[PDB]
Amino acid sequence: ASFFTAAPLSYNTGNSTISLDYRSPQLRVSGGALALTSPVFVYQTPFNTPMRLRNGTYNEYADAHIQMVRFGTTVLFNIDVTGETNATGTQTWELQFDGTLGSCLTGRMQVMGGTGEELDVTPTFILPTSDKSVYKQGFMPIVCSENGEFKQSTYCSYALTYRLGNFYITLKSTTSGCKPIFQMSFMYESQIGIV
Amino acid sequence: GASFFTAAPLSYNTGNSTISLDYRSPQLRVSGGALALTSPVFVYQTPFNTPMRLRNGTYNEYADAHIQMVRFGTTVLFNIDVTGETNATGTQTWELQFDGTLGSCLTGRMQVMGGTGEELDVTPTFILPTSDKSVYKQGFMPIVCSENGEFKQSTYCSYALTYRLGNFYITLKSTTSGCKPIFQMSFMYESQIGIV
Amino acid sequence: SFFTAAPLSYNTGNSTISLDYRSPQLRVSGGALALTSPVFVYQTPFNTPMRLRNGTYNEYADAHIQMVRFGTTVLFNIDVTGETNATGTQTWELQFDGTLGSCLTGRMQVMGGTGEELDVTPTFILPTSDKSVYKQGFMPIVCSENGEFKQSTYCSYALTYRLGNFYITLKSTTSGCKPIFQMSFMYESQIGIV
Ligand SMILES: [Hg+2]
Ligand SMILES: [Hg+2]
Ligand SMILES: [Hg+2]
Repeated sequence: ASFFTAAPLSYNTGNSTISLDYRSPQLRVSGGALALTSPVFVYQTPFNTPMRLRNGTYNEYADAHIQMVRFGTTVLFNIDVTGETNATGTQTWELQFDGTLGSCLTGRMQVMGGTGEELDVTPTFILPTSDKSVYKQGFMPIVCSENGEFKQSTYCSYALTYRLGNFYITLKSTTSGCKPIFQMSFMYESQIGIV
Repeated sequence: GASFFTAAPLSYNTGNSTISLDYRSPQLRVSGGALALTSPVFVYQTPFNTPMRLRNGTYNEYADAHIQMVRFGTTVLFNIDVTGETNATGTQTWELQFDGTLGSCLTGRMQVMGGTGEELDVTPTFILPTSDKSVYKQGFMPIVCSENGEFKQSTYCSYALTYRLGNFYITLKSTTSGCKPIFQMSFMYESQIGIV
Repeated sequence: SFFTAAPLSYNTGNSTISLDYRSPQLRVSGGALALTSPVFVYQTPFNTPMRLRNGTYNEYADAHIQMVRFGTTVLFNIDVTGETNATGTQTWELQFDGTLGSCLTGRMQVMGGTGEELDVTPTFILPTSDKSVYKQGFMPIVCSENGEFKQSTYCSYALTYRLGNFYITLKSTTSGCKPIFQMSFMYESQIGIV
């Protein structure tokens, strides 16, 4: 009565209630707190902290920077591999995630905000299908290189699967004489909604 | 003065007795008196496990397509995951048709999906380039035809955005030779239509 | 003698009205509401491509450029289109201020989803505030013309600092085709939007 509300705040004299007006397609209320409808979350390898990946059961290794960007219900997966050995024929890199929480078991990953800071969010938003019966494989063209010099044009396979209640992303690069040094990216869908 | 206080981001001004929300204008804004984002993310996509059936020109070759169209800022990221059963030979033409005023996919069912998983009641105009119909964005993208998780071909896929008869078209021209049309591809384009 | 509807809350202990928000998605920044992971796009303006020169040659190209910040990731996308038929490798170079991020090569703007220009210093496009280690790489591309296939080939990218300025240097290798291609890559920005 003896105060007013500037938009987006509103007062209703009928029920004596102060409210926040918001556009529902962009923002929403979640357990009584304001949230976004389509927030951006990134589960990534930390700054300057690549993950060490093993080629199958061999004692061949590579350093990987990984970003997993959630927008809407899409996950954009991006990996920047860099091995020191000149590999074999096909090589198999495997990321393993907890099937309930999404936490990377293979190596250290963090939910990072735009502030730079680590967010206290369980990374379930990277999991496809809450039901563990997922299909999705595919190929992507890549370029093996070294010291900023072109080596090969070739391809990289990807596959998403569940085994023993754990989510796997399995990449199959096919080099021949070159080292496994390449960036690749793909998109997939997460049925798990962000609450 | 007042018999109450305001924690940030709420503020009280004792001069005009008014409660406000303080917000950073580059990130948030007010739109018809309601709070909104400056650069919201919207996705117009094929529904979960509900691919769209596309036909290759007038031929009896078909393909199932999952499609995502992600709006950030004024950029649209278009992603398609095709999978055909016939082995095509030569170039094949897949064509998506959208309403030129509303953006609604006429070719098959698509929905605006939020990050919650829920369908949003939003007209998909945010996927339209150039308000009113003189667009000429085309390009090529390299792809990999495959089958049963086994490598077939490295090849290319053309894309073109056009208007015809007040309708927005996205036309993809994959050039396989012996392989089935099975590939993911993605490109970015601009939408002049602001989300205001 | 008033109530608060969620997400507004009243605490009778300290007589204080608050906004409840989920901290992973929203936050307070100098007392104002903001996003945790806002989307910012530093781009060439609508219908305003940037004119790029191939080294010291009198060969030019028009480039549309988007630099999309999500979290701490920058997605870089360029759509080049030249009129000359180059032969051999060609070098396109984008130059940005190393402290502010402002494109020195040509006009770029922070554009919101509304279409409007945002008054934001484009520091969010800068990788590593003190030079460091990463981001040279290659990406496969397709040279074309008039919507007709020319070449499958490759494009190099490199992020470097020289004289306190951030450079993005693309090295397309055509051999008779015009330089007409889209390419995109991702990199990390240590500079937090705070
Ligand atoms: Hg690979
Ligand atoms: Hg195609
Ligand atoms: Hg290039």
